[PDB]
Amino acid sequence: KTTLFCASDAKAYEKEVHNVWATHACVPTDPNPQEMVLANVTENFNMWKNDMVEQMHEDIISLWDESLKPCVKLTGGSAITQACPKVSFDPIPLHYCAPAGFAILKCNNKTFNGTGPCRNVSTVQCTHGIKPVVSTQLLLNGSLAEEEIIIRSENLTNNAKTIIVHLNESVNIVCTRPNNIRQAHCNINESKWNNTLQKVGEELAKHFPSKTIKFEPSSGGDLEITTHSFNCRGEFFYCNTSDLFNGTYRNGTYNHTGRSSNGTITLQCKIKQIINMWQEVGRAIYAPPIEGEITCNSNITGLLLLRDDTETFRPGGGDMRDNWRSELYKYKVVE
Ligand SMILES: CNCc1ccc2c(c1)N(C(=O)OCCC(F)(F)F)[C@H](CNC(=N)N)[C@H]2NC(=O)C(=O)Nc1ccc(Cl)c(F)c1
Ligand SMILES: *[C@@H]1O[C@H](CO)[C@@H](O)[C@H](O)[C@H]1NC(C)=O
Ligand SMILES: *[C@@H]1O[C@H](CO)[C@@H](O)[C@H](O)[C@H]1NC(C)=O
Ligand SMILES: *[C@@H]1O[C@H](CO)[C@@H](O)[C@H](O)[C@H]1NC(C)=O
Ligand SMILES: *[C@@H]1O[C@H](CO)[C@@H](O)[C@H](O)[C@H]1NC(C)=O
Ligand SMILES: *[C@@H]1O[C@H](CO)[C@@H](O)[C@H](O)[C@H]1NC(C)=O
Ligand SMILES: *[C@@H]1O[C@H](CO)[C@@H](O)[C@H](O)[C@H]1NC(C)=O
Repeated sequence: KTTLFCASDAKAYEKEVHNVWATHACVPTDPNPQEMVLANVTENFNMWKNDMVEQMHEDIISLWDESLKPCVKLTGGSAITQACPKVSFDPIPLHYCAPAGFAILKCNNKTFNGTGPCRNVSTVQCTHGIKPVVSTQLLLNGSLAEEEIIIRSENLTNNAKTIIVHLNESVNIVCTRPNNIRQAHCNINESKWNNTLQKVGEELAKHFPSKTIKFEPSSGGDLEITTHSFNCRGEFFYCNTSDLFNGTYRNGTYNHTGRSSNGTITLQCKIKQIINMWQEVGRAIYAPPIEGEITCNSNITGLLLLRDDTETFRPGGGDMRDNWRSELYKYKVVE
């Protein structure tokens, strides 16, 4: 309804680029913030149409211009060339704050699906701290749902609408290029992955009850969405998830069809230099990988899925606003 401002712990001394950008762009966070509670109020919310998501999207686009300059950017006819130094890159949390005369309502119902009426409501200055993590397929380093796994969708009956699975328990994923030098891999403990898809399958069955629930790899598209793609320490990782989204939830029980060894699923990754951009329709070209070990230890906190008797779910992504939705779903700007 209005233009929000960002607050952060950034550090004028960190040369990490999120810190630099936030020192320029954000104000410091208020050390004790005021919440109010209002359980009588009940208001309505719609995570799929939230101006906060657009404002954040704009900020993160700007932060990626400042911070991860491509050596070459092609959009339309034009190629744009500029210096592309290697940088220190580690996302920091950002708070979105309502300006004077404006407030942010937070939905306190622990099981709110992002849509409709919410009974217990609060007013706040600012959202919680949201790390702006760019990825497809898996949502990384988010905040977990406090009670059950939540299924969010603009319209579950419309198979073209992205599904966000909000996990109540995180799944560790460790991705590393060790010190071919594009080659990398991710490890996930099969026990957890196995549990969580059983539990996701149970919820998905609640919404599609007759059907058997299967998980299968991404059918097609650009490599950024057919693999789990993300940025680790500046480098763009593309990680095959054929062994991850590979399973059947038949009859109260999940079977994992993907292959594992020593109870560990291992994803083969490549570090790439030609990137299909998430900011606009275009290509960006970056320099070859920095040397040594590149490792990111992350928590999977959510999934992005697309639906195709049987209902069958494949990993999705591509529109980074959904990532911001998955964190901003409980907030609305008012007055
Ligand atoms: C929701 N499913 C549909 C879908 C599928 C795929 C994509 C979209 C949408 N896009 C979209 O919505 O753009 C927003 C609006 C705009 F600008 F495009 F208008 C993208 C269009 N960009 C393009 N074709 N070059 C495309 N996504 C990526 O390329 C993408 O994520 N790359 C990527 C790079 C680096 C990392 Cl680390 C990463 F994690 C990811
Ligand atoms: C979310 O809950 C609302 C009711 O509050 C319901 O109308 C809608 O179908 C639900 N959506 C999903 C994806 O569960
Ligand atoms: C998480 O949610 C699932 C399904 O919604 C449920 O089975 C489980 O008990 C919940 N709590 C956890 C895993 O702590
Ligand atoms: C969402 O699903 C379908 C789209 O195929 C259509 O009925 C309408 O857009 C929505 N329906 C419901 C029940 O919300
Ligand atoms: C992932 O690996 C499988 C087999 O290892 C392969 O068939 C599939 O095409 C790969 N997917 C991508 C997007 O590279
Ligand atoms: C599941 O994994 C096995 C081996 O890891 C592979 O042969 C199979 O194609 C995968 N399933 C799908 C649907 O791709
Ligand atoms: C997730 O957070 C951890 C701890 O801050 C960090 O080491 C890791 O690299 C993050 N992952 C991504 C993809 O940003």
